[PDB]
Amino acid sequence: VDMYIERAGDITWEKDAEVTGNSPRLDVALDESGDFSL
Amino acid sequence: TTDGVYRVMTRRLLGSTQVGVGVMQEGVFHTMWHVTKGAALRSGEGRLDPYWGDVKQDLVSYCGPWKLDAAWDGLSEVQLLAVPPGERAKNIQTLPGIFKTKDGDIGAVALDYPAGTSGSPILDKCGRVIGLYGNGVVIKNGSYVSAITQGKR
Ligand SMILES: CN(C)Cc1ccc(C(=O)Nc2cc(Cl)cc(C(=O)NC(C)(C)CO)c2)[nH]1
Ligand code: NA
Repeated sequence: VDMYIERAGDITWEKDAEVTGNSPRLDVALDESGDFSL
Repeated sequence: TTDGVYRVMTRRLLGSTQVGVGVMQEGVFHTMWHVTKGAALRSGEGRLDPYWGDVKQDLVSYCGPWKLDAAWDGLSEVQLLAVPPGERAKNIQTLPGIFKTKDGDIGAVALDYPAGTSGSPILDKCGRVIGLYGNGVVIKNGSYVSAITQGKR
């Protein structure tokens, strides 16, 4: 078995986390292979 | 098998390489199909076997059915709990955009991380997992926009 998992953290909301990224409204297609495109 | 966020690692390539990220909740490991392609996983001396998967949703669950059922409210800021290769887990807060599809609207997070970050969980203000980051599109800039990909429970 080639693949393995390592714990990286707890799943918690962090008050006063770094706030960034934009919020685009995009027109997309989802093909049978699970690829998104514009 | 403790609840939390996990790196998915392989020793097939050079050194130890991070292929992606997943979520352990209710004894089930959750990641994106393209991270593992449905392969078995090692956990200490334990082995995790795939239970459910779908290439089109790009999700897979190990040791049981998909458990994550919370949804984006369509209104509020969320946090990406990004786990980048070789770097600490880090909460990034953002307002999702939208993917408009012929079959309805999904949340979208516009944050640039390496491909090895696929499967990082997205959180609501109560800490609940509303989906996984790491399947999406490269836009004009050269930047990445991920679906908020949630399975069915
Ligand atoms: C799921 N299958 C069928 C489709 C597929 C192939 C690849 C993907 C996919 O979404 N890959 C991916 C995931 C992530 Cl988290 C980041 C980047 C990325 O290129 N990020 C940059 C900021 C540009 C830095 O390299 C790319 N989906
Ligand atoms: Na396989």
